Formats: sequence, structure tokens, C-alpha cells
Amino acid sequence: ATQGVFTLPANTQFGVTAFANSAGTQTVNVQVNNETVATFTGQSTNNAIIGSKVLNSGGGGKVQILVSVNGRSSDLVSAQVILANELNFALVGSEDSTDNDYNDAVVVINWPLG
Amino acid sequence: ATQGVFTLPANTQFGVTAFANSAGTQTVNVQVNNETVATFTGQSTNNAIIGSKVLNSGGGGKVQILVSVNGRSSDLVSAQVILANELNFALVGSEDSTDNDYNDAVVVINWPLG
Amino acid sequence: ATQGVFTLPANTQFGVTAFANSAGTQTVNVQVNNETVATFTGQSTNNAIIGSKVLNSGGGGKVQILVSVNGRSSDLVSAQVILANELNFALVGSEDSTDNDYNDAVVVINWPLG
Amino acid sequence: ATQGVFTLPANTQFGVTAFANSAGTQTVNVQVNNETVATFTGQSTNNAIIGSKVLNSGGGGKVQILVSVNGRSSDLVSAQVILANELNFALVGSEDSTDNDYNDAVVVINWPLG
Ligand SMILES: OC[C@H]1O[C@H](O[C@@H]2[C@H](O)[C@@H](O)O[C@H](CO)[C@H]2O)[C@@H](O)[C@@H](O)[C@@H]1O
Ligand SMILES: OC[C@H]1O[C@H](O[C@@H]2[C@H](O)[C@@H](O)O[C@H](CO)[C@H]2O)[C@@H](O)[C@@H](O)[C@@H]1O
Ligand SMILES: OC[C@H]1O[C@H](O[C@@H]2[C@H](O)[C@@H](O)O[C@H](CO)[C@H]2O)[C@@H](O)[C@@H](O)[C@@H]1O
Ligand SMILES: OC[C@H]1O[C@H](O)[C@@H](O)[C@@H](O)[C@@H]1O
Ligand SMILES: [Ca+2]
Ligand SMILES: [Ca+2]
Ligand SMILES: [Ca+2]
Ligand SMILES: [Ca+2]
Ligand SMILES: [Ca+2]
Ligand SMILES: [Ca+2]
Ligand SMILES: [Ca+2]
Ligand SMILES: [Ca+2]
Repeated sequence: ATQGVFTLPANTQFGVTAFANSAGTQTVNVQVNNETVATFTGQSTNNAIIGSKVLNSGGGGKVQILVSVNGRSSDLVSAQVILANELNFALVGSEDSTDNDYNDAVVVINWPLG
Repeated sequence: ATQGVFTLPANTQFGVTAFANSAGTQTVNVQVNNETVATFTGQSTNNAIIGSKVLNSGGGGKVQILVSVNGRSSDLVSAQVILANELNFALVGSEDSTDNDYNDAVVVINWPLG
Repeated sequence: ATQGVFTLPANTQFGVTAFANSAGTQTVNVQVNNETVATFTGQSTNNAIIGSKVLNSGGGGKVQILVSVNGRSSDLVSAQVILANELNFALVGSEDSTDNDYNDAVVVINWPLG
Repeated sequence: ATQGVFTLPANTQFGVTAFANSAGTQTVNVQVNNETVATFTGQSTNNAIIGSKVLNSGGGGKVQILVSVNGRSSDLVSAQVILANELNFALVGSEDSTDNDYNDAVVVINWPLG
């Protein structure tokens, strides 16, 4: 299945936060309605935050996360969870190698804000 | 039901990250086996990160999140989600008032690291 | 927090299924847009299915689950999970006594159908 | 990523339930510790239950779901959710064709029982 794609409510603010856990330098691309709106880059094996931004989901509400290491696409896993019928998390893990820890770049999307 | 309490595997590194979305100044306490090991305080209506740390779950693996505003306990909601049978997220929302957005402090715990 | 309340897309067919794991006879009340549309009743300590129905979410999309045992309200816990940005589960556990297993009646709501 | 594989606690009773939403006849295979312990075969476009059983997770706790239609493997998506630090759901969707509804066979695994 395609992973890392989420439909948000339109024209809504969301937070996006990326964490690194790999020897490889991670590149996280955030696409909103098929246009790049953020790129995060960094390296850590200790969960460093390599980016955190507030973005808007625009008309279509389509948010897509892509992760690459030195231009090679990582394999993604994802899900959305809603708490109290209001608080939303869109969650992405990514795997750059063989150990299947899926934490090499971790991306958390949250909404609503404010 | 009690919320904000999670059993992690023992002696395991995990990340904890807190975001604020409220007029009220948020205090997030992180307890590991009933000892307060991190405290984050801050105010934002725009999802600012008010704390991020790497901790160890210790022998019992018990991680508890408590949130207060001006000394009053916020109401909590929480769940754990596991992706690819390996990547864990323990998620907490909190409500300090009446609107039931549950985002007033948001806490994300992730493991494994590295 | 209020639990057992979910917003579905409008005018959508969904499934609701209840399981029992308790000495007590469970009564599961299902409301769509604040009107009762189903009642499931049954007793099992071995996960028997006590009801399964297909319903429509109507104009408002509001679905609420309440659980009681001999007229006493059970404590509820809930969350919604979305897989592949399409497949929805709304999940309820309930606690009728003191052991905090939250499985006394378990309700699974799924959509889309067909 | 591999999907449909879950680690349960050892020697634990769990429920497995399958629903069908497809023109195609679904075959759901359930393995516990790499041995087939149930096969559900059925057809519905309206969320009928095509199997429900109580099984034991054995020493290894490994539960795997596979879904096929006329011998061809469906694409799987999955996740595990824990409520109240106690109530577990392991969730599977499957896609047998091209519409990406992921509901063609839906499998819900729940524990604890009793
Ligand atoms: O005070 C907690 C509260 O802050 C934010 O809401 C604001 C306050 O209620 C107050 O300043 O009134 C404002 C409207 O005039 C309102 O925006 C929200 O983040 C709310 O969720 C939070 O609980
Ligand atoms: O009574 C509801 C309760 O039922 C099941 O526990 C049982 C009861 O407490 C009573 O029948 O005593 C039995 C032996 O002590 C006990 O198993 C459980 O399903 C429990 O979760 C439920 O709340
Ligand atoms: O065949 C699997 C498919 O079944 C259901 O879609 C139907 C079939 O494509 C076929 O019978 O044509 C029908 C009308 O065109 C169509 O509804 C769906 O459940 C689909 O999700 C599933 O993959
Ligand atoms: O290939 C990079 C590699 O670096 C580290 O060894 C680990 O974090 C692995 O999970 C990661 O995949
Ligand atoms: Ca890895
Ligand atoms: Ca890693
Ligand atoms: Ca609030
Ligand atoms: Ca708020
Ligand atoms: Ca109970
Ligand atoms: Ca019980
Ligand atoms: Ca399909
Ligand atoms: Ca289908």
C-alpha cells in the first residue's frame, strides 16, 4: 500500500516534526497538494529533531511525506490516530537499510493547533 | 479510565516531545517508575516545542505523563500505536478548559531509538 | 474526556460489531445523530459476538456507543485508526467493574463497506 | 514493510474475526508461531463475518495474517493499537484489486479475553 499520504481537512494548520535515528543523513520532504512546502535535513542516532514547522493543508488537504538518504527512497510505514474525536496524529516511520527498525527518520504530524 | 500511563520494554531509550497550543502556560511532568525525570514548562498557541528529551524506561518500564496549568491537572487522553510490529508511539492529549480540543499540551513518546 | 463518540463521513454505510468478555450481561446502545438505532445484548467470557449490524451515518455523521450492565454505565475508552488513508476503525472498550481489563464489551466500527 | 505480523504476549488467548467486503471469495489464513491454525473462506459485499475464533498465542506469541483471493495474494496494511495500557487490537486491511479501499477482507485481533 502507499504510505505516508494523509487527507487533512482543507485549509487547516498542522504541525510537522521529524526525528532522526540512523548513521545516514536523512532528508524529509513534505508535499502539500503535490507541491514541496518543507524539506528537513539532519543526522542523529539519538532522536534529534531535524525539523519542526507549522504548515497549512491547503484546498485539497493532501499531505505526503517522502524520506530519502543520499537520494535513495526509504521504505515507509504510516497510520493516522484520532483521540477524543478531535486530536489527530499522522505518523510515519521509515527504513533506510536492513534492520527494519523503521525509526531512521520518524515524522509526526499533529492537528488541530491553537 | 486512567490515561497517560504506558508500559515500555525495560531499560529502553525513548524520546519524549511536548507541544503547546493554549493561552495557558503548560507544565508537563514525565515520571519513569514513579520518579519525576523531566519537567517541561512553556506557552504557545502555535505548537511550539516546549521540551524534547531522551530518557531510559528503567527496570519497570513505567512511563507516566501528567499535565497541569497553574497547578490544576488537565484532563488526559492517550493511546499507543505500533507500526511494522516494531515502531512505537505513545500519544497524549490534554485539555485545560472547556473547548475539548485536547491539544493544549500534546506529548509524543517514541521508541526504539538509534 | 468523552469516549465512544465518532464523526463519520455523512450518509455512509458502516459496520458495528460487539464482543463480550465478562460475567455480566452487556447492553450496547448505538446512537446515530443522537437517536438509538441498535441495541446489542449478551453474555460471554470467551469473546462471543453479541451483535453485528450495518447502519448509515446520516447527515451529521455522528455515532455514539454507550455500554451498561444491569442499568449501570460502564467506563469507556476509545480511539479511531485509519490505515492506507482509507480504511477506518473506531474502537471502544468498556469496564463494568474493578479489574481494568476494558474488554467487558468491546465494540468495533468499520468503514467503508462494499 | 511486512504487514499482518504481530507479537502478542506468550500463551495468551486472543480473538480473531474476519469481515468481507468484495465480489471475490476471501481466504484468510491465520498462523500462530508459523503454523496454520485457522482458515476462513467466505464472500460478502456487506461486511458479513466470515470467521471468528479464539486461539492461543503459544510460546513465541507470533500471529500472522495472510489473505488471498483465488490463490492470489492481497496487499495488506496493518497496525496495533493499545487503549488504557491494557486493551489490544491488531488490525488488518487487505486489497484484492484496484480501488484501494483495503476492506476486501478486514481482520480484527483482540486481547485479552475473559
Ligand atoms: O485558556 C485555555 C485555552 O486557550 C485557548 O483558547 C483561548 C482562551 O479560552 C481565552 O484566551 O479565550 C480566547 C478567545 O477569546 C480563546 O481563544 C485554546 O487553545 C483552548 O483550547 C485552550 O483550552
Ligand atoms: O463481573 C464482571 C467481571 O467479570 C469477570 O470477572 C469475574 C467476576 O468478577 C465474578 O464473576 O468473579 C469471577 C471470579 O473472580 C471473575 O472472573 C471479568 O471479565 C471482569 O473483567 C469483569 O469486569
Ligand atoms: O472484485 C473485487 C472488488 O469487488 C468489489 O468491486 C466490484 C467488482 O469490481 C466487480 O464485481 O464489479 C463491481 C461493479 O463494477 C464492483 O463493485 C469491491 O468490493 C472492490 O473493493 C473489490 O476490490
Ligand atoms: O543504514 C543506517 C543504519 O544506521 C544505524 O545502524 C541504525 O540506526 C539502523 O537502523 C540504520 O538503518
Ligand atoms: Ca533502520
Ligand atoms: Ca535506526
Ligand atoms: Ca483546550
Ligand atoms: Ca488548545
Ligand atoms: Ca472488567
Ligand atoms: Ca473482562
Ligand atoms: Ca478493494
Ligand atoms: Ca471492497
